This record gives sequence, structure tokens and C-alpha cells, in this order.
Amino acid sequence: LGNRRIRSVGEMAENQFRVGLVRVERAVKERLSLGDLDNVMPQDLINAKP
DNA sequence: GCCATTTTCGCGGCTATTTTTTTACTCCCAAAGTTCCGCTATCAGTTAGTAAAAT
Repeated sequence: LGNRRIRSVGEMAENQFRVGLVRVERAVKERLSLGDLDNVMPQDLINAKP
């Protein structure tokens, strides 16, 4: 039991939330690479559906 | 060219009963085929009326 670990609700929720964050980070980087950001606000960059 | 070693391939019990999942995204225009409402017109069925027949 020193080589086996307990992983509970908080850890799993954090892992899946980080997965979603990576999913949106890819698209955020892709958009920020374009350059035309004069009228771009942060809420126009983030898609919460993933 | 045969003897051994590494790599795929296929397998791992039977009946029941509780319950769906989830990202990602241009626009416009001209040309063409299809549909939906309205009207017509014909035929067949139904129904009302009247004469023919029978009591």
C-alpha cells in the first residue's frame, strides 16, 4: 500500500478540467498567431464547450 | 540450410436485473429543380324524388 495510491473526486475533476483547458489552449494559440487583435477581447478567444 | 529466438495471432463460463450522450463551424450569387396553394373538370358514388307495381 506504499506503492498504491488513492485518487479521489477532486484529482479526477482537476485532470479532466486540465484536459479541457489544453483543448481550448490549442485554439487560443492558433487565433493569437493570426495577429489582428485590435478588436479581440478575451471572451472572444475562449470556447467553453470543450 | 538447419536450430534457435523473436514476433504476431487468437483465446480467456452461463443465465438474469438496474440504464441514451457531450470539441472542432465563411459567405454570396445565379441557375435549376421541386413543392404548395389554388382552380378546373370529370367520374363515381350517394341521396332525394317520383312513378311503377303490388297489396
